[PDB]
Amino acid sequence: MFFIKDLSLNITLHPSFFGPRMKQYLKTKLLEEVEGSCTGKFGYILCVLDYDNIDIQRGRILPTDGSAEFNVKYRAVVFKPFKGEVVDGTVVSCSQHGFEVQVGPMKVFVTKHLMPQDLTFNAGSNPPSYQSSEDVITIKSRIRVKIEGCISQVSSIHAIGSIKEDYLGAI
Amino acid sequence: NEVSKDSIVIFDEAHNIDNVCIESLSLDLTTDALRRATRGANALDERISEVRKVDSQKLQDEYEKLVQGLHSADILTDQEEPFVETPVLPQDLLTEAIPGNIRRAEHFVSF
Amino acid sequence: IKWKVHQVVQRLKDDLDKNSEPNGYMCPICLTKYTQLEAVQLLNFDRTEFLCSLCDEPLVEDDSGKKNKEKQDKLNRLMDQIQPIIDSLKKIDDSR
Amino acid sequence: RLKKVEEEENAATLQLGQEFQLKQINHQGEEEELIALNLSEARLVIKEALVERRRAFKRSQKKETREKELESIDVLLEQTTGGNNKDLKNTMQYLTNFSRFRDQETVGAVIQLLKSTGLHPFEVAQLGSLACDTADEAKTLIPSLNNKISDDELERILKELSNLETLY
Repeated sequence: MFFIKDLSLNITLHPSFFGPRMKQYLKTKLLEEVEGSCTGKFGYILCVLDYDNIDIQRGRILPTDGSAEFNVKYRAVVFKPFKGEVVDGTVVSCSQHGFEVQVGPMKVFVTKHLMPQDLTFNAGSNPPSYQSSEDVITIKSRIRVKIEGCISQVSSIHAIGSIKEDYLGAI
Repeated sequence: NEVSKDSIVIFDEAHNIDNVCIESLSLDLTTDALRRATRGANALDERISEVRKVDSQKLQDEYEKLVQGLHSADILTDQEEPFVETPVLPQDLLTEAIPGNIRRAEHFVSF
Repeated sequence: IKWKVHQVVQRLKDDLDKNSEPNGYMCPICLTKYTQLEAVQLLNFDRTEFLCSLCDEPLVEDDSGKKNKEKQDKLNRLMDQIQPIIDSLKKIDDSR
Repeated sequence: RLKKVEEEENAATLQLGQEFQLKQINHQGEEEELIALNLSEARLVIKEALVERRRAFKRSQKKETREKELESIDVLLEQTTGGNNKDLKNTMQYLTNFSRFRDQETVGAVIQLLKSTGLHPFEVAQLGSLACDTADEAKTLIPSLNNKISDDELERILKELSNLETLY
């Protein structure tokens, strides 16, 4: 789930951008290298908070290059993909051995073993629908999936899930 | 249960009966007993898992009987005896329903 | 004896637990196994199959799902065979 | 340093992770409690940040209706930022799809209630991000909540939250 915290960043600036008006220039750079980004420690980084009164105020020239290093402190919103509780995600694409649920930003997959064996899956569906009563995979496809575990790696986020529980898959 | 209230009661040579009174409500805990409790709880848990796998009807029947809040005298007959005998005096017993937090068999095992 | 039987029991129990998991994949060109998650990160753009990183080979699924019940039965019958040892161990623990 | 394994699951029996725990310290030295958020609260504050930064850029070159709002903040986003935020489009679609209150005032009243209750922050944020009106069914959904809260108190809060929030 989404989180708010003060966070620090680490940014180089090329010496060509040493013009008289660089503070808002750095603010712009902070925008398109914070918004729309993913990591492992903080997950998907959504958007920034506290646009005014931001904390840069000082920078060091790197020794071997005219790049100037800056340290940026900022409030923001990220996403923290947890494990072990229910989300009602949506499914866009599917595979032969399970559907791939897109609960917001990431794409969580459920293996054909992680679906319950008494789920009456029919392979002759477009997309292959693992439905028993109501959880037919559609364009909407609100499926209550529980994240198994969102396995953290280098900055490309992946998760696993299952529906082997009452009202899991069922809304 | 089967004694007349207005009988005649006599006691003889119970001048050290306070010790019996003390041990009536005193208890000790040892490490090996804790180990046996862990092993028994694991055995009961795996038995409950097996029973839930093969026939959950008896477990669901027990669970709904606890939802109605029946007790040992309510369910058990005379020819069957309670396993855990009533440790406390009957004047101080609880007679209301089992909470839902321990009502399920798995809930009570985890408890 | 107790340590060896405990190790055997834990080994085979974790074998059954691991064999209850999805089998995984491998690339037979490099003869290297691949997990289900490693298949997930190695998919094609078609979101259908999985291609190897080095050999660029379509991932073929591991064969252990039928082996799950076989390892379960081997565990069961091995416990049945080892059961007199378990009973003697119980009587030994009764003794000093 | 000792390679410091520290295996930990995230749940609602105060089973919280280290990396985002409760008591931090902010950079000026003041104590930084954890900020967990509701889905409708996030739905409000993304709009608040968007209108704030949009008016900030209005000063820069000078010197709740969801169907309009998602596409409007989208075109505001590709006014300056890039179009790569398809997942961020998915996120505010998720927010407007399942956030328990469309309007700001119900969320504000709920938070005004919770600032007096003093409940557990991540617990009540998970409850607020969830969109349900059935306490016992929620306890069956999450056995962590089933173990933590009494169903009577859960429903006595859930109904006085449920009458306020916009039902779906």
